[PDB]
Amino acid sequence: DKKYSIGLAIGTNSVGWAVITDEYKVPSKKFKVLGNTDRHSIKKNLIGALLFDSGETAEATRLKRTARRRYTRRKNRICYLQEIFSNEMAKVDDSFFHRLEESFLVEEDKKHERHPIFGNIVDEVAYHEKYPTIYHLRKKLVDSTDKADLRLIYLALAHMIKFRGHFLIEGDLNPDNSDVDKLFIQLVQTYNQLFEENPINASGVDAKAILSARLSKSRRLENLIAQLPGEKKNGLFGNLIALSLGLTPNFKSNFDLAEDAKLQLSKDTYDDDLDNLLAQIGDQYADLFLAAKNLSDAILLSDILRVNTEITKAPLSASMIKRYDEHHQDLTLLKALVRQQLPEKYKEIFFDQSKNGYAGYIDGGASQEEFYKFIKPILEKMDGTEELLVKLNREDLLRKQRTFDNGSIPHQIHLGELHAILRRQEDFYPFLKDNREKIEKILTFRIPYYVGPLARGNSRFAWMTRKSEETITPWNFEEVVDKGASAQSFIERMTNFDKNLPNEKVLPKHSLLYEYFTVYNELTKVKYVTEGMRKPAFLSGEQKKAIVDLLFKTNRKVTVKQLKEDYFKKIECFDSVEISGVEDRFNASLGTYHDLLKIIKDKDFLDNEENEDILEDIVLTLTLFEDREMIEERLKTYAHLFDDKVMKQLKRRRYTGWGRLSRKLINGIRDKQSGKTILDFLKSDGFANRNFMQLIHDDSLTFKEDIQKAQVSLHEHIANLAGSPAIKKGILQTVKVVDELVKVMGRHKPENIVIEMARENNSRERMKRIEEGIKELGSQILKEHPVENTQLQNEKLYLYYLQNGRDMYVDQELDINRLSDYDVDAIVPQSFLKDDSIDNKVLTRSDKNRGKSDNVPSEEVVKKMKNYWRQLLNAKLITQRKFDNLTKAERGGLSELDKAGFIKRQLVETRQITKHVAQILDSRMNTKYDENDKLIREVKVITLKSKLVSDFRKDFQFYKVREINNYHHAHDAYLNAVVGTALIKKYPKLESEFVYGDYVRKMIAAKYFFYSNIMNFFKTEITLANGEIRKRPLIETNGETGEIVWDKGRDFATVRKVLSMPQVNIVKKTEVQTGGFSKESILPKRNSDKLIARKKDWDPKKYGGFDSPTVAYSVLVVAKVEKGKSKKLKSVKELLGITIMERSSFEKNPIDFLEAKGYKEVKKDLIIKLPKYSLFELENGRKRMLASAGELQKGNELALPSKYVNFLYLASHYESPEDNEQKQLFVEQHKHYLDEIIEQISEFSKRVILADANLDKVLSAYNKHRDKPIREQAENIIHLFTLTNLGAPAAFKYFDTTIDRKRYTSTKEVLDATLIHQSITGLYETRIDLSQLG
RNA sequence: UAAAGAUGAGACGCGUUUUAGAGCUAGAAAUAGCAAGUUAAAAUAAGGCUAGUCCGUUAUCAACUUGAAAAAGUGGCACCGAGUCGGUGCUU
DNA sequence: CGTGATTCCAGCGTCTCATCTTTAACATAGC
DNA sequence: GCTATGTATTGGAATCACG
Repeated sequence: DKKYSIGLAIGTNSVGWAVITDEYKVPSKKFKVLGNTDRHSIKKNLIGALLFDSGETAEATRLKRTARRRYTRRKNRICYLQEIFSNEMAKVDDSFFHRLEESFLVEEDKKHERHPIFGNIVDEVAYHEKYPTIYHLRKKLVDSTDKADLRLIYLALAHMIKFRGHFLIEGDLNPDNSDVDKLFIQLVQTYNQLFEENPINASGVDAKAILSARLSKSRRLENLIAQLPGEKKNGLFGNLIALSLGLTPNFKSNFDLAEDAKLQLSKDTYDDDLDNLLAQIGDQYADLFLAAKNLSDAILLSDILRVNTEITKAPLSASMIKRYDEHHQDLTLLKALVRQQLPEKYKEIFFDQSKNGYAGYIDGGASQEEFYKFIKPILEKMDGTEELLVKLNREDLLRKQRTFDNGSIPHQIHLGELHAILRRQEDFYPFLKDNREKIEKILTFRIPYYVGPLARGNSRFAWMTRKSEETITPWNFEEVVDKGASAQSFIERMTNFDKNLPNEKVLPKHSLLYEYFTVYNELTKVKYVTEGMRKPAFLSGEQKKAIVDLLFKTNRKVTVKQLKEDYFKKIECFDSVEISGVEDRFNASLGTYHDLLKIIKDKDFLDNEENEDILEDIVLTLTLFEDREMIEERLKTYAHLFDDKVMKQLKRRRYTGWGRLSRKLINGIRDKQSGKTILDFLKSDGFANRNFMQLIHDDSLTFKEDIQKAQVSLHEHIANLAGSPAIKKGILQTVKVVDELVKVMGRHKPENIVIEMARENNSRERMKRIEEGIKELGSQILKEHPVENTQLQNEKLYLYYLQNGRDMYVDQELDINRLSDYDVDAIVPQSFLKDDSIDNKVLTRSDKNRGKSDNVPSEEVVKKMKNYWRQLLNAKLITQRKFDNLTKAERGGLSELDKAGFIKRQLVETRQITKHVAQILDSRMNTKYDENDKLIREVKVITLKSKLVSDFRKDFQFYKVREINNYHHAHDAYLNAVVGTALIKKYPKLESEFVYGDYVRKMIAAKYFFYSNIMNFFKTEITLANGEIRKRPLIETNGETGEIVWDKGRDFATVRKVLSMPQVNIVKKTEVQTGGFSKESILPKRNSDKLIARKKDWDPKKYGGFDSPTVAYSVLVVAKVEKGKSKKLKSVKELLGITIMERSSFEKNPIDFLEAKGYKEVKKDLIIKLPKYSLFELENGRKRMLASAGELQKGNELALPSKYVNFLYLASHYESPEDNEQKQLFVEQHKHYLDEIIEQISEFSKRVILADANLDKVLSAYNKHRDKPIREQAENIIHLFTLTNLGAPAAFKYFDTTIDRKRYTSTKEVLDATLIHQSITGLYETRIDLSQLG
């Protein structure tokens, strides 16, 4: 057997895989072809890629699910309201509800009168004349005292309930308090009365304009403060203003309180905070705060409500009616003015729904902003239009009642209006008086966020716990739903379990046991050194307890100085003690212990072990719940131990956070032999003082064995990872591909598996930085030389501006016209730390001025330019790291340790997702753990970063073009494999740095090299950074092993051949499409069969419906249809589109479903399921992917020669002046070959694309633009590559000529082609001849 | 310490559809002129049964055999070349 | 009267709460 | 070496020449 290696390149939409044997050669194997075709064996290379649509997050699905729940709950609310009115409405109008329900149906299908409200034309007309809108009805019901018809009352209540506004404000809003300035004046007067020593000059300041401005709270606060020179934003009055605005002012400083007096009116805990303030400073401020609350209410009412408050107690309805009347007046005036001045546009405005005029604004589809945009020039053109212009500038012209900005309306307004209506009308209807509370509750009822859906054990999102088996109506919500259990579950279901005990549940972060464990763990490794002690010794259990009692149980923080003084000097009488393992202060502290001591004021209660659980039950209670009512209810069980003041303090106290170790891992499990737990061992470990890591990793203790036993699905193991769903899908596909490849090679696991993951996915900032630096320095470079943001994208110009137009190495300036001859050099050479960022770059006239380029710039340059670099640093032109790198010469230069660190940086992978992937592959591939409890590393999972491979490609001219074809994924995978294998062969000792598993200074000059480069040995010629070009040995081999790792005379040629291989296994992952049934937009009624009904009885021919259904998978059916008038059973073979809506119906019984669509005598066994991207080979190598039931996609790749790819990369500058000149010469030489690329494209188009018109247009445009510069033509050809790229057709633009996408909207040809079932890797293929069917 | 993404829950405002919002005048009528325009009901993935204030757009999936289904199993090697893979040699 | 070419188009915008992760900053232990 | 501890794209539908 030939031992091989697998390289993989993971990405969002692609997974590249490659198999390499020795000499970095891709094997070519013959694979059997199943099916009924004639082929029996096909040659396939062992490199390819898998293509799939990127994974989608569940965010859209979560939004849709929440929307469905909201709609169901709204409908249930309406049903409850109707049930309240059942008997009375039935007595009044028997079929009023029935008419309301069938209002959507056409008159032909209505079972009652077409007029819903009254059931007759006359009364409906009279009502609509009396009340133009529902708001008029609401205002009338609120104000008028005469008895009204029950139907109007029901309509008003239904309109209030169905649309109730947000709940972002809790408590009572008091809409009558709408005095924007009068309340402000009263607040100022009260403050002055309380603070007569410090009056506030409120004269000359408009409270209304400043506070009701359509601006941010901070901006309006600053504007208010600016008119008060004697008051600041952080002052007591300023903090009151901030509280009124809804901010979070800090009253601790103003009232000199120790407690952080953070109060916000929006929070429901505001009242409790006010009570807390009613116990420290006094009650004299309480009315003051009340006034601020009223002021805040006015501010909230300022923007939403614009109407007088004395006229009525329904300000919302009054404001809506005022807006409606303004709309009527403005419409009348606009019509008059248009008729008077511009009669020709009148029909355009008031009759053209298709335009953005008034007709389209009302009857058609047009937003308010669109209408304003369309009408503003018209208004400007006319004369006598001033009020309309003023309103348009105010966005208050011809406004509707139902606008997009109605979401600011609090539910308190609607609740107050409903309460007023019920009070007015209860004297005429007894049931309204009897059920007023029920209706108010229905309006105000919300399901708490911690309760979740009110399911009964049939949802994967539910966690509610019930108290009785009944229906959870909003009136008995507390009696049924167990608030405590449900709230506890809501938090517990989302917390992580213990890593060592996956079944157990983690402890809260502030648990007393947790803090004790941390403190003891930190104290175990504490040593103390005195004069009389020969050797430092660990602290005994008694000593640890004494120290904890003296320091940890007496001070919030314990310092090293406190430990040395308060214990050794005080108790042990030690005048000189040195502590090891701790610096500065101790991180561990008994914060919860001291907090509880402060609150309950009973140290002995805390010190009692019997209270431990109780104490825990307190701390957990302070973490699970955020609602203070829940906290109080939970703590009521233990309210007997502590006074009511202590209970109130506990309710006020609330901290959050969770630890990472469960209680059983601390005090649950006990060692079998010793009878001690983890905590017991920590409190007394003899003299070794083994800590937690030592306790759980001790092979002489049962703890490790218990952890291993307790610690005992690939899809589930991947779904629990941390990352985007697309990357997770890529990882799963990569694992499946690896399994398939291992099965391919005769079930021989490879020696190495290299993994590289591509990636997860500024001019203004540079301008700002340059301006800040120039203003700090005060130079004149910017003033004399203007620079655009786009021009700053060039590295040379940005570096020139950063260096104040001066050389960074020599005390001299630079010229813009000389930038072409200037050089860019790295402070740390690329052969030590590969950095391409600004922090490690320098613009200099010549590199020879830097001194010894092999090392850090010479100390002479540092002595020359230290002051200049410091001045640049002070202006933020350069960073501290860059300054240190420039001044590293005086700090010992580039030491060997620095080179080792740079090698580590170049080798390690920062991202943890790659680590998780490597761990998963190591676990799956390796299952041989020896008797010594160590896994035998038969398979070496290696990890690599894209930068190294990209540098390799860009250094050895192995260029890539992303748009040419999809072979670049497979080529990247192959290069990853090659580089990983070569690196692990040449530097095996570096495995630990970049190979997952468990297995430095000696490396730098068994010394590997003196430089920090690790990929440099591939270079045939190496530059000594001083122009001393030398050569490495032709055959690179590891010195110790002697095994050849690089054959420059063969490896380069082999790589060139591999990248030039025409056949590459490019496979599109066939996947059944899923999601929404069709486009969610509702179409108006049309006489077309493409419409989809929105309901079972709603014929699309009348009510419209959806269109554009999404096809999950097509089905190739061979059957017969009633062809012609004679109903001749002609055999038919055609693709039928199975929509997502019909998927369940078809899968339940295919025969009946296919018969229902007109197909007869269906062959059950001949049914062939074709998901999206199913592959067809028609003839002459033309392959097509079945995008849908009626559309095809290009499926062939263009195997462009490597020379053309290199020329395209160089000419277009897709990403050493002599090298650049030689590259330009090659670009000119292959420009002679430019027409060959177009010829190849045309040949491929004729062979496989069959797009005659587009090809002719491309040729004509190319012939026209032959005179264009070479680089522009190269870029345009790169764009032209979109014509032949695999996947869906897409339009492109060759210079100024736009070529549209050619669509293959006929699937008749594939019916006689060869269907291909490609495996996950595509090596195992199943060709089926469809022409043999039927 | 600060910042981002993933997941879940509770809520809003719209938006979009059919109907109700008697259009009038004259003109055979088609068609011209004039009036009016803001709102409301219902639905907001068909729907399903486990009938709940439940669930219905995530994730997963080449073909064949077995396995409910999760899952398992089903396919020679070496060499010479290379237009999407061919040809040669040993066993079959 | 089928058929290739050409055109337009797709629901959206907030708010609150909780839990995880991850990235950018460090010290302390271990196996 | 590694684990813990704390600080747009594109398929559908329509429409349009159009032989």
